[PDB]
Amino acid sequence: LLEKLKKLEEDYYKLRELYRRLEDEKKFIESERIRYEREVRRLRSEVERLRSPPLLVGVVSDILEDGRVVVKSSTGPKFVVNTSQYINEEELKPGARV
Amino acid sequence: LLEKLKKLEEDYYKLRELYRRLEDEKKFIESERIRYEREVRRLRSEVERLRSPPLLVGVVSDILEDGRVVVKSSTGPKFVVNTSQYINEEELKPGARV
Repeated sequence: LLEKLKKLEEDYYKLRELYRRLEDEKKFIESERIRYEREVRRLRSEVERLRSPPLLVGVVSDILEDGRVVVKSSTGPKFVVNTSQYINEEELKPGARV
Repeated sequence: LLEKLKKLEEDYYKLRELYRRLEDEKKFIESERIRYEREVRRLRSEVERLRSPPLLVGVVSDILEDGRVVVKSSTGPKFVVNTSQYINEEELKPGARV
């Protein structure tokens, strides 16, 4: 009928507007993704500066559960340095090269 | 009447759909956004802690009544160092590794 066609016209109209705002929102989201993509390549490069030399072999002295590792360096001195998600401390042991 | 409402109902019904198609294409870009957000946070946090100065290990060989503590360094030589307030020199005695 006449009533039924008025129910659907308004329904599409409201849904139309909803998606319309959302299409701009997600265009803007894209701009945000370029900003974060760049940050990932930068922050990874800092990691790759670590993977580059100057590098120094130290051999693990003991492992602490406070979230630190005592490493006896081959230079001489032992030092306490924090853990990372670029290692496992399971794999670390007294006498583990690192 | 029925025909009049129908023409308008078609144009909106068409525009509805068109926005919903672009919304799908962009939905992957947003998924990438959220993904890269995590990769941004993770990388920066771990590189910061590792970049932070490494902390040398010492062993208290002696202690002064002047409120300084004489710490034999893991390099080899001995130094006279100042106590904090995190750690007080009555939380320490000779042989406490610090």
